[PDB]
Amino acid sequence: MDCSTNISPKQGLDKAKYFSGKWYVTHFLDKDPQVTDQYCSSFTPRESDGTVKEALYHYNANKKTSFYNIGEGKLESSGLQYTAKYKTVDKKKAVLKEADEKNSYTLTVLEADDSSALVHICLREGSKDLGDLYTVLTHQKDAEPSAKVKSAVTQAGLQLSQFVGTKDLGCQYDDQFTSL
Ligand code: HEM
Repeated sequence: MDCSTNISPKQGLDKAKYFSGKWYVTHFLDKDPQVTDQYCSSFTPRESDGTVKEALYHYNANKKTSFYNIGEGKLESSGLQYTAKYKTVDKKKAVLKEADEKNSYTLTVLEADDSSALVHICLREGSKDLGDLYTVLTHQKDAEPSAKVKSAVTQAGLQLSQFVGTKDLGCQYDDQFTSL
């Protein structure tokens, strides 16, 4: 199960609303049913003159482990979308593994406002895709996305009822790592 070839970013999205503060994934939808583990994630994306760099955190709620990354790539000209290479870092942002250039993720922003966002992520490791991942984001963990962001979910052809809500997973975050 590959990522969809029909994802496009929303036009006219204010990149300012997206490359702001820290995001928490409040809801996620992974199209690949072969997965078991559920995750929490938070990240802090930043942009300058078309270059994006972001600090990323995952907590595996099933295995109770965590990992940290730094992603970097270039904004597409076309709309609010980038393919990043990523390194693996520790919680102090020291590099553990430099980027494997055969791996990337492409993040497409589908909606963004002052409180909330919807993005699609296609993670690729070499040959293999992880499959489509949609994440509803908010700045305040365990907050509800805005009506605008909820509408984007439906307009992406999805149903919010099918997303996993992270606020009930027993997530452990590292809010030190995502601040600034
Ligand atoms: C709750 C939301 C998320 C879920 C469920 C999820 C799920 C996963 C899973 C299952 C993996 C393991 C990949 C493997 O085993 O090789 C992974 C790794 C990864 N994810 Fe996510 N993810 C989430 C959020 C995000 C976000 C928001 C981003 C990008 C901004 C992202 C980027 C990555 C990257 C770069 C890896 C590391 C791949 C590697 O180690 O080579 N993820 N994620």
